[PDB]
Amino acid sequence: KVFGRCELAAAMKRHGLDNYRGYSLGNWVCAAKFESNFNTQATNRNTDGSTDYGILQINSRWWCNDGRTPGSRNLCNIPCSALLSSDITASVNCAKKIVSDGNGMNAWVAWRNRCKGTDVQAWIRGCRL
Repeated sequence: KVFGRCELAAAMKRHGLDNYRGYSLGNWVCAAKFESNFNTQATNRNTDGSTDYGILQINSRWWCNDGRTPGSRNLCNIPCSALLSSDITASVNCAKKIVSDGNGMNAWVAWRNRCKGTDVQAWIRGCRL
């Protein structure tokens, strides 16, 4: 599923992502845009053999199990496949965890590079919430 901007914003809000760890909804929606372009089935193979999955491009090195990442861990206790679901509950559950690891949303490079500092409110502008 490809989410519409305001559609994800709402789904995210429903799921407790609005201002979690102090990150307004705008940040989260912005993170998703560049990471995945709102597409839930997005994957990307990194140079280190791990793979990013889902709307928030969550990595297999640490956070989910895909059975082909030598020496990895399954912090969020899920198969990576769950992160590609149209229902974003697991993408959120694990993101709530990733963001609590110590460095905030900086764990999402695309966030650090393309969202951090910018008028992130623009991504929730004129949505019903």
